[PDB]
Order: sequence, then C-alpha cells, then structure tokens
Amino acid sequence: TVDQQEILNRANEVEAPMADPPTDVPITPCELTAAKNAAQQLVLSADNMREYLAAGAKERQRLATSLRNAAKAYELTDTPRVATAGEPNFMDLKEAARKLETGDQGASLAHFADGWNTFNLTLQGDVKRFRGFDNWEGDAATACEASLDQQRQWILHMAKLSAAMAKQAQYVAQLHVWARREHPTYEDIVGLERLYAENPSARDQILPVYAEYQQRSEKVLTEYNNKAALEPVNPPKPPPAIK
Repeated sequence: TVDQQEILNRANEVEAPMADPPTDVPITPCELTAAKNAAQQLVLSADNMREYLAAGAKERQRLATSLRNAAKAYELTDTPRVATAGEPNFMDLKEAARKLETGDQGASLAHFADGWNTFNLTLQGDVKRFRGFDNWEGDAATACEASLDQQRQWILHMAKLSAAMAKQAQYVAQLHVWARREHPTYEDIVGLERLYAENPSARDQILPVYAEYQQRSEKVLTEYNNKAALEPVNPPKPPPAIK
C-alpha cells in the first residue's frame, strides 16, 4: 500500500512550528543564599530545557525531510547542580530579617511558574502530528510509525518536565511566604530591642523573649536551606529520526 500524498502531508504536519517556550528569567525572592541558589538552579534547568527543545525541532525536520525521501521513490549535556551550604549560617536576628524582607518576594518565580505551566498544557495537545498512517503499509511504513511514535513520547516527557520545573518555582515562592509569616519582622526586632533599651529593671524578664526570637529565626533559616535546595531538571535527548 502506497498513498504517496499521505507521506507528504504528514511530513509537513510533523515539521510545522510548535509552541515557543517562555523566555522569562526567574529572580531570587530575597537575599538569603538558599533563595539565590534556588533561582540559579532554575536558570540552568530552563536554559537546558530550551536547548533540548530546539534540538527536538532539528530532529523533527530530519524525520520530515526523510519522509519525503520515501514519497519520492514511488554537543548536548546534563544540567549542572548548584551547590548548597550544608550548614545554614545562623546570622544575627536583625540581618536575617533584613535579607528576608529585601527582594520581589516571589513575583518572578510565580510569573515563571505560570509560563512553564502554560507551555506544558499547550504542548501536550500537539501530538496528532505523530499518529499512525491509514493507506501505507509494510516494513517501510511501519518503521516510520515507530520513529514518529518515539518523538511523540519524548514530547510528553518534556511537557511533564516543564510542569515539574514550574512546580519547583511556585514551591519556593510559597516556601518564602511561609518564611515571612514565621520569621520575626525587622520592625518587631528593633522594637523589642528598644523595649529592652528603655525598661532597664524589666530586662531580666525581656531576656527569654529575645531568646525565643532567635530560636524562631534559626528554625526558619534551617528549613529555608533544606526545602529551597532544588533538583536539576535533566531532559533526555531527542531520539534520532530516520534516513
């Protein structure tokens, strides 16, 4: 069975443009190191992701141009992992609050998460391009179905990873929000410092309040280190097309 015209149609179909990924760069929600690294981690992950998708397109162009062969006759590497200090660094109260309160507080991450999620949803419905044939059979035809089907699966993995990377982002965004809610404010630290600095006989009982302020802080910083240490997003290579 040879439908000549069906080959040509499906070639054009397979190498027509797909969705452009987002070009938004994430920015640290604040000045704590853990936050900064998390944002670094995500620039690598996303850069690598965008590269692998450009390679995919190149490989879909080869598959297409190879289908037209048939009709007629009838560098990439892993994502780097960013280092993460094993010990927090329990800096003095006032500075922890200063660092935590300075930055966009997650707006970039949220916008980043947003755009990668939309990519995942829009990409996972452009797969009709990789379906089987109707009027083309035998070794030649069936082999090409395997090659289309391969990249169909790759696409769905890449779409899953987009969604995974976007989850990391908004997870840190809300992790930060937790941290602000839980950490003593600059204002209140200064305020408590002032209450000490003016009620001199009371200072004996002001002490264990200030102690619990430090404990509260350590607890936050510890949990920020750990939970903000993201995994790299390591896309698998686009599979070879066909000749």
